[PDB]
Amino acid sequence: QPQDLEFTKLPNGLVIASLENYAPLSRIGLFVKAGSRYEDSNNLGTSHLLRLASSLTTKGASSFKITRGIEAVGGKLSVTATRENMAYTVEGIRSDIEILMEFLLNVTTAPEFRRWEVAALRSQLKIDKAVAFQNSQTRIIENLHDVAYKNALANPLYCPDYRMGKITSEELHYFVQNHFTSARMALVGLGVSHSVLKQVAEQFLNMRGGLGLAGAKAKYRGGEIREQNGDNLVHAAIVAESAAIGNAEANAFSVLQHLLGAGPHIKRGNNTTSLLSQSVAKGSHQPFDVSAFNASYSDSGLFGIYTISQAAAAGEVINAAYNQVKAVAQGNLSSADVQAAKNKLKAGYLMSVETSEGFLSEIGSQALAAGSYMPPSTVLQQIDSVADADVVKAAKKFVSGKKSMAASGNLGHTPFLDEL
Amino acid sequence: QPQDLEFTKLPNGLVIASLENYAPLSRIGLFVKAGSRYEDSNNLGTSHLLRLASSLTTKGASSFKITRGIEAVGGKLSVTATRENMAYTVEGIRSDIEILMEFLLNVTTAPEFRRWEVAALRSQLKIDKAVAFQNSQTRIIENLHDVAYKNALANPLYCPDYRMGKITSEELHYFVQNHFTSARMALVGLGVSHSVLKQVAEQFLNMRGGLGLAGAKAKYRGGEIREQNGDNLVHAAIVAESAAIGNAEANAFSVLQHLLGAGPHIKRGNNTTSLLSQSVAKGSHQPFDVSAFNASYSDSGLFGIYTISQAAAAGEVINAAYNQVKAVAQGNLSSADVQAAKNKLKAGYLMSVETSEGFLSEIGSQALAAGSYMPPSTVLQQIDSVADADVVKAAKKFVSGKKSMAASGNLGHTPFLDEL
Amino acid sequence: SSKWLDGFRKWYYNAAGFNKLGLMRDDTLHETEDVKEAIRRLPEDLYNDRMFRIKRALDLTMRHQILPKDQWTKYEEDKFYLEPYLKEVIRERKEREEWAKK
Amino acid sequence: PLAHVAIAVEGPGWANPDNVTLQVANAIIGHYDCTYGGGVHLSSPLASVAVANKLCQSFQTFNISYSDTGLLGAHFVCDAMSIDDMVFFLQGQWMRLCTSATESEVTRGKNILRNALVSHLDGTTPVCEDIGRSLLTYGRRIPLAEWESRIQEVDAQMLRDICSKYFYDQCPAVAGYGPIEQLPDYNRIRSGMFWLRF
Amino acid sequence: PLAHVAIAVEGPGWANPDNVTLQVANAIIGHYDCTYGGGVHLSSPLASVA
Amino acid sequence: SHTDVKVPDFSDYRRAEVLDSTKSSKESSEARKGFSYLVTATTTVGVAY
Amino acid sequence: KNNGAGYFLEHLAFKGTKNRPGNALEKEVESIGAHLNAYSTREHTAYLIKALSKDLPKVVELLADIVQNSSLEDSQIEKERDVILREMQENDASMQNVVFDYLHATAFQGTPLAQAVEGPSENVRRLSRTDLTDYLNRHYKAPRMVLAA
Amino acid sequence: MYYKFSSFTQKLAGAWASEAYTPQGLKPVSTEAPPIIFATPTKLTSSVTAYDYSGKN
Amino acid sequence: MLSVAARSGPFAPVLSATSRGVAGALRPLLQGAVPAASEPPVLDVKRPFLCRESLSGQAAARPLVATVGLNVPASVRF
Repeated sequence: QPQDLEFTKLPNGLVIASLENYAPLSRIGLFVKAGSRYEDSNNLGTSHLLRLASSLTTKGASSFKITRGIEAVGGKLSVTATRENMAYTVEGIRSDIEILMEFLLNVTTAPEFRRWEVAALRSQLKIDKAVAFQNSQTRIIENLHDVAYKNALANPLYCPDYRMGKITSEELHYFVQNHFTSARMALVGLGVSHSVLKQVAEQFLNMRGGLGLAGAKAKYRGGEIREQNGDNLVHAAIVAESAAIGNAEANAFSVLQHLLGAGPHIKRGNNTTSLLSQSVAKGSHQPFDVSAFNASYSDSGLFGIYTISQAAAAGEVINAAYNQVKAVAQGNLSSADVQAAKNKLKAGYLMSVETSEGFLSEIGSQALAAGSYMPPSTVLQQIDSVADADVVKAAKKFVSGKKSMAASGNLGHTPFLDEL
Repeated sequence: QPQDLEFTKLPNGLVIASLENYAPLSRIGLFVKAGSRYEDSNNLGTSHLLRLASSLTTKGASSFKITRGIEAVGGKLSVTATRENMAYTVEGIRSDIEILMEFLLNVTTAPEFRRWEVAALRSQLKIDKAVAFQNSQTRIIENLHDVAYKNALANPLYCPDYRMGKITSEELHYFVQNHFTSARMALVGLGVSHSVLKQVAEQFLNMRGGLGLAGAKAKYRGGEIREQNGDNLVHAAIVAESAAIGNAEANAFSVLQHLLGAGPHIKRGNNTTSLLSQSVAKGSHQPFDVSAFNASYSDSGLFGIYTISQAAAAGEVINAAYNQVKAVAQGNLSSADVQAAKNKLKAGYLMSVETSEGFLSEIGSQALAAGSYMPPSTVLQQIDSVADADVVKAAKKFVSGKKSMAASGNLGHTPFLDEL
Repeated sequence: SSKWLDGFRKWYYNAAGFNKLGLMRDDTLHETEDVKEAIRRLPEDLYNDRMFRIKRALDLTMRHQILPKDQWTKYEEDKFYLEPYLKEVIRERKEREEWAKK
Repeated sequence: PLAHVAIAVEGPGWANPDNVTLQVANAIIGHYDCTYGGGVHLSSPLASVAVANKLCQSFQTFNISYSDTGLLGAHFVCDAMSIDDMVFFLQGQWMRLCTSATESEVTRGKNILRNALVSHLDGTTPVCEDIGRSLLTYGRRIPLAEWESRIQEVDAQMLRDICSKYFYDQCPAVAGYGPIEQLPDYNRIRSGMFWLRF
Repeated sequence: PLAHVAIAVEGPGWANPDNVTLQVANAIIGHYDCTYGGGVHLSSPLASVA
Repeated sequence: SHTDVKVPDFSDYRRAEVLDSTKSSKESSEARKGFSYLVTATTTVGVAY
Repeated sequence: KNNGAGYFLEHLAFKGTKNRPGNALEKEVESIGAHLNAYSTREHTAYLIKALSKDLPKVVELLADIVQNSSLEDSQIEKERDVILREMQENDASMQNVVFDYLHATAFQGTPLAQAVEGPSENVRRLSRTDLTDYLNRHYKAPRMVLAA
Repeated sequence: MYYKFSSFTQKLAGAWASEAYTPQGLKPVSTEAPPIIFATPTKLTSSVTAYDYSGKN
Repeated sequence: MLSVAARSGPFAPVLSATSRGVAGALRPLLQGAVPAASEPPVLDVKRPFLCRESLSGQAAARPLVATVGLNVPASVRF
């Protein structure tokens, strides 16, 4: 009864994928390869300001009209961004969602970017960065990606403190005209038909070239950053280079992630089938949390160990986790552990694609990455093809690589990269 | 004409140096080995507050009495802190100086360290850090020190921003009672008789006879820091491990920095006899400033190049300077250049002790290190006893060592440490 | 409209008398919320030129003087710098008012 | 972000002895910036007032001499909201030196001037500068013992007579740069240069 | 650093259908956070004045 | 530059004894303020009457 | 009309003489490790050298041609005109110097003591070698010079 | 490195090497000299205070 | 040749810091003044972690994804 998702590749490169849910509510997204990946040092923090400035005036709809008309029908407008790509989403009732797309396409296609409004929401940039940096995992991953790469992936999600007050509307216009092109977009619809989506793509979307600007290939750097800030807990991420999205080894790295532990399956549990948690639990007697970090991108990936530990116990926690990974890389693991890891991974995927937000995010990600949507059963089938030898190869890939380290807290007894 | 300098080693380890020259005003300084070397991760910035605690209440004098009594005789109290030692210097007209001495005595022996006064002083240390980091050389040198060393010299001269509002009186009392001991201090008087200094030292320098807490043992790590601030100029310091003070290799490294160019000699000059400036001026047709950095401590040393260049032409300047050091590391140099480097070094040393402040600072550091006078002629002949192969092997020890890099500015064209 | 209305506009521009204080037309507009928002939306160059012209006019009207006749603002060279900003502010205020009607 | 204001009057020049007295007057008012570590206990009244009320970022007095002319006055940098208050305070200090200078204040200024004159000539560069400038201006090298003899002549009565001669009821020259609309007009600055109570 | 204040009155519970009516009343006033996107143009007059 | 700022000539409004720039001031300043304070003193005497 | 002549000679004084053409002169003082400095006020100009006492003769010889044998070349005039424009742009940022110049101008209106030492920008753009020669022939005579040591 | 003439007292004070011996900055090109316009046409004469007369000579 | 600050020629005042508790007769050149800078925004008190049960799940495992909205709060998920 959820019949089939239909897929369409227009000759200008634009992707349209839609599914006829016959749902009470419709969700329509536009996925653009316009992340923080596509900034050089001249225009840092432009994507953050564009993400915040989606709700400004457009050549065809004013910001009062956009805000009041979205709130008048009860719909939602959201922008979700990562380093690689941005996504615009409207949510509404089926009878209204048509005119909702009108608002969305204005936000994508004809932004006026008036100077006074940009000058108004630079303060919103400062507030949003403060709120997002209230969590320490944010600044750990930001410094980790800054140190781990030389160019095009060391650029932050959040605008640096010097570029605030220095971003003009001309830079946003340049970013739109160079990255919001036709062959970098996927228009995804849930609760709609193909005809209306093809009509609105023919109306608003079919004017730009399509190739745009490529980027700078994300050369690996390595090194470490240590930020002494005086908290109760010390955060430390140690990563190394790993395979990208679409490589045959990304599945093995995800299996190794769920084998080493990537989240508590039981609330207030003890993480029995997590190897890193087992090693640090038999080691220490203080509060801690250790997990495996995976982050695969279009042409690169990072795999490593994340540790939150006490200030005077960080060295033994980090060394226990690292020696656990070193013991995994020598082949000391059981087949039932790999089977439970595959179960954890495919369970996480299937419970990630259940809601409409996660489903539409996965459709847009697949359309932007591969250009060909695959069913979840095919994803589970290629998960099932991972052998344990490829997991041991992934662990040896982590062990025999140049590590990148990011640490924060009281670093009195936190070790260094050569000391590991 | 004065008589020669007079020394006394008291049984509690206090060194006393005095020069009787019948100066119109006299200079009294106490030199303590209590810099920022001796902190750890828990009491960072204690030396910065202790530097500004020189006008607080002691026993025997209040803040009002100290300030009004030093300003009433026209005298001056200052304190200069390096990363290894501090120096408390009072000066004033001769007929008053004894009362000035007891003021310095109180500031160096029995501080009260009340809580309300240090709570008032922490805002002043924030303001002082802002004034100090207004220029870019200070910021990049403190970053370079934080990257080059992992302990005991990564502690900056100025208090970290998280520690402000958190330094209590107990940390100051602990620091004074563990580092302001009589076996680590030198009392030096220019323009005062030896009996006056010996009488004051026998009066109130008989409380802390131990050697204090010592043995921090700074270690070298290397790496790089890259502060993107988007300025038009790019600063970059690239250093490496070099010999400490107490060696002929330290003389070789000083001859090496004056051979490569160690600052200007001519107002609006071109630095023609500087090798680095010659190479970069042959390369670049834009303004620049290349010099040689040499920070020698008692346990380790940093030697490298410091470059200021334009934002886009930074790579050419940095690579030309590094290739110039590489070329002079392979024996390609002339002995007339080494003789001019020796003349520059000895002229700078004789101009340093030309004023009374440089002479008192030099004899305070000599009394702290060896406890005995090194006459300037012995320093000149030790400069003269340096061969060319020593400078060649010093540059070879620089080029073969792992570098510490600190960069600041628009680093789009600035290279990384793998590309030197 | 062709022959003398432009001529009567030139004569009225001379007769009103803000040109002999160096002012443009849009400098003479009395502030409202709309005019203050339109002034706030101006770029820095036109804002600084406007404020210098205004305080020059206040200096001249202090001493009961006028500019020399060659420094009078010409009728054709008089630019209407503010009125697109003012028209945009008026248009968005009218949009807000008609939304508040329904 | 900050505003600099310099106020001045005439000073007599190089070859008039009461310059020494005027130097003592500057030593009474002195200099301050935000990194001075005295607190609320500085001897200069203007410095203690500006610390307590949080007015200044820095102030600095000067005496500048050319051939039978010069500029004598003060220069301060502060934020906008402080400017007017400090001008009042600064002018009040001058009027105090015109009317009610005491003896310990003059003694402190004399000791400050002794230390400034001796400790400025430390090293061969400022000594050589003093030699060349003294042969060009005074026609001779004034020895430091002659300076000490002229400083010892200064007491409170002749100091407030000289300060009334050079400051009281005189038209200043005011220069300003920055956010300076709280800096008053010339009439209020000129009216602040005299007391209605004398 | 900053204060949390809650004001409530007695409401009916589950079984009373006018609860649904009360929900619409809350949907007129709604919510506001400092990290929103609409700005002054939100329809809620409390959020707009806040 | 800031050195391009030059004060314009004020010689039309300027008083008579301060006209030439080659003559020192503080020679007739007392006469100028004596005239202005005499104007103020005569005004105060009249309003006191 | 020669309002920046002393400043522009103060720039070109270290750029070469008749017997020491260009940077070789500069090389000479660096070859003895000495420090060479200058300043120019509204009334006085100074060229001073810190050196060692043991090289007292050579430095005096250098000082000699610096005050009487300066080779004023056209290319050096062009590039030092650009350097002077650069540091008037730099000294515009030093805001207390700006208020210093403003105070001198407004206090000494109509007199030669109002003009700055570096002068206006147009005089930097237009000044010629003959004007500098007239300034140095008029004001660099021996009765007005003090050799201080 | 050692002495720069400054400090409002006309004295050779002590200053850092980057400003005592390099007074011109590292900025490459001078940008502009913005001209001064006045309200009225003023006779901003530097020498001899414009003219002194009272009629036609 | 001691006096580690004077070992470095131009890098004497950068390696050292010279406060003045009682400022003397001669003023230092370049007095210096902080500009009136801005202030950081205020935020509520966060959640401390004092037990192993609260710390579970806090270790990051996925790349950082930020989300803003017109009337939904801004969030970051790892």
